[PDB]
Amino acid sequence: RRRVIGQRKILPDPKFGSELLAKFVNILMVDGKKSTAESIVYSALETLAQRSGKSELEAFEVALENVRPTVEVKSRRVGGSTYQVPVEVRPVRRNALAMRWIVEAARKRGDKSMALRLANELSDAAENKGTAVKKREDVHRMAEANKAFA
Amino acid sequence: IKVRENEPFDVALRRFKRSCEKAGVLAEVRRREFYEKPTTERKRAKASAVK
Amino acid sequence: RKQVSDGVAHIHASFNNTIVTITDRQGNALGWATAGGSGFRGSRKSTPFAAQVAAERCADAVKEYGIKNLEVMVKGPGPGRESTIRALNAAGFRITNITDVTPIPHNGCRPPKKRRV
RNA sequence: CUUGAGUCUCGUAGAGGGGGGUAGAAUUCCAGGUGUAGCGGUGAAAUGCGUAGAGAUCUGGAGGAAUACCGGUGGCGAAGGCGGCCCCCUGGACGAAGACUGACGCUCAGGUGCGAAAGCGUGGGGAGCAAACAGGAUUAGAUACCCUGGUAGUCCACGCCGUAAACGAUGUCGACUUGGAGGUUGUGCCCUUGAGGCGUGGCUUCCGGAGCUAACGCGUUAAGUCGACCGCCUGGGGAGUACGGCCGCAAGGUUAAAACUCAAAUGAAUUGACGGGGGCCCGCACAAGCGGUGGAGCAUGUGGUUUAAUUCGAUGCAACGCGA
Ligand SMILES: [Mg+2]
Ligand SMILES: [Mg+2]
Ligand SMILES: [Mg+2]
Ligand SMILES: [Mg+2]
Ligand SMILES: [Mg+2]
Ligand SMILES: [Mg+2]
Ligand SMILES: [Mg+2]
Ligand SMILES: [Mg+2]
Ligand SMILES: [Mg+2]
Repeated sequence: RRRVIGQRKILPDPKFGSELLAKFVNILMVDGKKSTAESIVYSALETLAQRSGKSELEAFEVALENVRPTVEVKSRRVGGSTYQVPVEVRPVRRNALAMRWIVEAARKRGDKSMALRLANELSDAAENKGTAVKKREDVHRMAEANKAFA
Repeated sequence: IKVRENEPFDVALRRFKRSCEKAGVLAEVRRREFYEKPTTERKRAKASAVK
Repeated sequence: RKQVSDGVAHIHASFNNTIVTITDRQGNALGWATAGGSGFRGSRKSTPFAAQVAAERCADAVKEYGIKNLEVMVKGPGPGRESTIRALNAAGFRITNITDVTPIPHNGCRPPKKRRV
């Protein structure tokens, strides 16, 4: 409402030291248990490259290259009319959503162990498959469909 | 309001329509007339135009 | 089917709906399109985008006539008043004349009261 | 007698009035061509109109009503009111070189006439709009607001009705009283060599001084300062009602009480509060997220119910793991 600094700076990944990566290992973190989380992020990120054969980051990156949206609608209560005016998503935000989606979607894959679950979704995402990309499309589907206001 | 500009340069030139005709003349006639409302509500603009 | 190469495009920019009717310089309609039919309805068919998908759709129906150039006949306010034209020209149509034919009586019939809230 | 009032002469502006023509834009309707699956409407809808071909578009035709722009803080009129252009008939206002009459003036109970809209009678007219009415919708309901239609009417001629927040809520006539900015129209002077500048009559906006006023405000177009005549008021409700008279085709108009009852009714301004008024700001208020409650078993508190008693208290946010 008033406050305006920039963004709470985070500590890089403990293995590759990547901001984007780091925050991703946070969204997955539960009950403030950064330890267990880390193991999961790696126990899956490692398995990805184990197959993709590419660097954990360029591999992970791809997974986002799909789930990553670009435009979303923003409700604006005007004269009792709940309009859904669409708008492009800033870069810093864009990646966040992709990361949040991937996890939440992976957490529902009801596989065996979350560690492996994360891996699958991360793989499927790299080619528009899992629920990750699913939601992503819906987002853009909402927008444009409301391009009239756009 | 006629507009025929030689040399293709697809430039709308919507100034004419928005210089008199078009809206303002239509929106003015959209609903009912006026009758007594004009001799006032309209002349109530001079009370503003003055200052 | 007759090859005209150049006709005219009318646009009914009504506050609620917008329809485009492509016809030769004679008046004989060659094809038409309408926002209401172009999918979205009511709250969504009365937007500027509506006329776009409509106008462009009117071409994919008459362009089969070998049209090259075409004048524009715009009448009425509301959206799709300008939107329609753009898409039309953007479709390759060699535009030429843009004239407003919106009806404006020099004080004749009595407009309806309507709207009172 | 001439300064009031009037007449004449010559000019000036004007939607002043009555009659008759006429023009362009648009709406609707009819016919035909092109064309094809929607149109129309709303917050959404639906009624409705569409394949018996609508809408759109083009062509021709029929008809009624009103005159975009100019247009105004404008102009004319006793008021009501009066806007396209042209002709015919006709009223008033103003200026000025003056000429003429010679107080012929001001006001006016009763009287006479003019009176918006709606309404009424006879006969026309009828496009658009639209009381009634009929559907669709919204709503708890919706005899409404909104949508789809639509009769009277709105238009004309002639007769009637005579009312309105018929309002500047401010009777008419005349004389005085600082100023500022502007509009409209007549006229005089100025190298007018000029757009022009300066005067000076008529009508007209806003601001404001003195003064006036309860205050708001009015303020040379007074609600200031005076004179002439007229109209009207005497607490609120009952009541502009009843009764009677007069008028009216009718609807109703006009004149106009009393009983009973109240201690107020009312005007302006003031403070605050509120507004489904406006502007500007804050707060995990919302938005952006994370994790929950609501479902489950159990704990606990409250209500209810029960009970001989279920001790008393706290019950919107500010009671309900609260006094305990
Ligand atoms: Mg109606
Ligand atoms: Mg009448
Ligand atoms: Mg009659
Ligand atoms: Mg006058
Ligand atoms: Mg004043
Ligand atoms: Mg008061
Ligand atoms: Mg805080
Ligand atoms: Mg929230
Ligand atoms: Mg939640």
